[PDB]
Order: sequence, then C-alpha cells, then structure tokens
Amino acid sequence: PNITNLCPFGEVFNATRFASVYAWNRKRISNCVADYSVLYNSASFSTFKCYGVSPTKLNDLCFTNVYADSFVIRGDEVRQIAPGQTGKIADYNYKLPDDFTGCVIAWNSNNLDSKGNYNYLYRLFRKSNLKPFERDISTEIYQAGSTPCNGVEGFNCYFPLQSYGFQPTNGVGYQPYRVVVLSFELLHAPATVCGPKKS
Amino acid sequence: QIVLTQSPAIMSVSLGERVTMTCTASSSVSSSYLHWYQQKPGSSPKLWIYSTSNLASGVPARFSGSGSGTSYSLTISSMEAEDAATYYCHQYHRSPYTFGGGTKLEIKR
Amino acid sequence: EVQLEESGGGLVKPGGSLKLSCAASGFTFSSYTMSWVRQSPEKRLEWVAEISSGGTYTNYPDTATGRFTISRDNAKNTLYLEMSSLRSEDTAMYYCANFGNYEEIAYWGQGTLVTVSAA
Repeated sequence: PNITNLCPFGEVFNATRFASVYAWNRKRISNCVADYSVLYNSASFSTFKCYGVSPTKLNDLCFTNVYADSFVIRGDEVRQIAPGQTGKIADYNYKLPDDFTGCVIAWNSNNLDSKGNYNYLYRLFRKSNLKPFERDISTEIYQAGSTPCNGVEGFNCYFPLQSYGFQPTNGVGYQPYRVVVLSFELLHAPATVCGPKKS
Repeated sequence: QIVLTQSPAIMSVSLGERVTMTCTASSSVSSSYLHWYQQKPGSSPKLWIYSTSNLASGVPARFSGSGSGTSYSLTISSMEAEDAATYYCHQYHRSPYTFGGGTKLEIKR
Repeated sequence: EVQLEESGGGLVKPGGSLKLSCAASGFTFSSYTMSWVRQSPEKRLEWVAEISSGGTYTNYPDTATGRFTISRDNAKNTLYLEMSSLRSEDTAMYYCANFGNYEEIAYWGQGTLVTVSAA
C-alpha cells in the first residue's frame, strides 16, 4: 500500500521533561508502523543494548502490545538496568524480569538536566524486592527498629526518598542519563504494529 | 553550604574493643555521595568506604558503618595496631565541597 | 599511573603569586575533572578549586570569589592554578586530586609544600 501509518516515537525520544525513576513514565503504543532502523542507525544514542532480537531484524518482525518506559538516572548505574541484576534502582525503584523480550536505549542528557539541579528523587528504602514492571509509589517513614515513629522523622526513622546532585561540571558516571526501555509481545493477539514493508 | 561536624574530637580508646564514630551535618546530603579518606601522617589520603556502604580496594572487611539523613555512623570490629590514623568526612551534593572535622584516632596501652 | 606530579613549591613574599602545575600522564584528561585542595598545618581540609575537563569549566567556592584561576591544557596534560596577591595567612600544603569523575575516587597527589615567608 501507498501510504503506511506511523506512530510518533520521536516525541517519546524528544521530550522536554522526563519522570523520575521511582515514578517511571509508562506509555502504550499500538496500531502503527514505526521504523526501528532509524534508531540504531543514529549516533546520539550512546547505548543500544538488547539480545532477544538483533537490530537488523527489528523491522523484519511484527509485534503486539508495545510498551515504553522512560526515566532519568545517574550514569554510573546504567548497567543496573538489565535482566537479573541487583542494586537500589534494580530492587526498590524498578524491576526487570530475566525473561525480557525488548530492548534498551540510553543516552546522555548533560546539557538538558544541568543547572544546581536538585529536583530529583528515587526510592531508597522498601520492604523487599518488586514484581516485574511494578510501579512503586508510596510515602512512609521507614523505621530501622521496633519503636513506632509516625508523623515526623526521628532516631532510626528514615526518609524513603533521596535527591540527585546533577551538577553541570561533573565527570562521567555522575551526569544524568535518559533511559528508554521498550517491551512487547510476539503477536499473541491479532497483529497491531508491524515493520515497514518494502516496495 | 553544609559544614561537616564530628561529635567526638579524639578517641583515646584502648586496644581490643569496638566503638562507633559519627559524621553530623545540618541537613541530609545524599544516600550515597559521601565518603571517607585516611590521611596518614606525612602522606596523602586514601579512600576506603565509598557510597556510604561500599568498600574500596585494600579493606580487610574490618571497617564498616551505616547511616542516612543528617547523621551517619561508621563502625569497627576490633581495634589493632594499624588503626592509629586519621579519618575525614566528606560531602558531594551542594555547589561547595567541604570535609569532615576529622578525628585523631589513637590507641591506649 | 605515576600519580600526579605537582609543580615544586617554595617560600614567597606576601604580595606575589605562585603557580601550581599538576602535570601528569597515565589516563585520559579529556573526561577527567581535576581538583585542587589545600591543608594548613594541623587544620581541616578545604577544596580550593576544581576544573571540568569535559568543556574546561571553572567553578569553585565563594570563600575567595575573585582570586582563584585555573587553566587546563589537555595538549601537554598540565593543570595550572594560581591566586592573586597571596597573603602571609595562606601558608599550607597542596594536593591535586580527582573529583567528580568516575565513581571510584582515588589518586590523591603526592602533595607539595606551598608556603609563604616574611624573612
């Protein structure tokens, strides 16, 4: 067919503001045909990591129920976003199941989030790990003992969140990085989003 | 900025026991930005405990501690002969970077 | 690496200006932000001034706003720092170290005695 429908992945990848990790932005994309070659063929995306499918056959295959997750983190922990890893961000702010069928894109945003900047938070204390793709939103005074403290912080009473000092003059690993994680299912339903067909 | 305050000025603590040391500040700095160096007499400082929980190379897993908010605690296990050194608190969150007041750790016979 | 040789120091006059050059080699200097710290005899440490090698940016504390200047040179891998109209109270010994760069902060300088004199 002459004209093929397309969905705006650009606005996802080109947005003024992103959500913090402890409240990760989740979006659903359906009923479109979006080329995937233009992504890994670019140079701005510093990290294009995924194993379940090669970049070459991204456009070859067709998928269903495309979900996108967006947030901003510190650089030195970009490794923690992978199937089956631990860490504060990998346990209390976001979870990635090992049986993951998707791909990961990460790139620097030093000149977009710098001063300095303080408005940045993430979950520090939580009861235990999270189920896959869980959204962990809450506000409670976690207690490191048995004495019950409520209302105000005190001894052994800790604030669940913490901010990030994204100074414009930081080195590698401390500059904020923007991360987009794409997930989907392999046509478990009638096809919704396929690759671009050649002519 | 935030000045780093150490509750004890000096520890004339005998050999063998196990105590704790505190770094206090006027406000919460970060979950993991602060760290501690070790300035030997007539030498340069070296970092062991980074990220407020993790340990750098060369630590025999003897030096530890935990804390968050406006006060952090660093603990030991058992004093020995090489503990006669200096420690300095740090903070990397605000524009200005400061150091801890320092403690002149010493052993007693 | 060979651990950040600093330029040799010495006694000066209250009104001169001494230059500290923390030249080194052994790791990339296009992405490692340097820093300058000083210690007075038996007194708390103090971050003098740091440089940003990513775009060679200058920012440093407000205890002395207009009398600290840093110049980086990635070509010959050297780090110039100087102060204007040094006083007799500015006696200390200086380190050049690595701040803000990769998480594993390490490699403090060997130190250099940069003291003032009045005789």
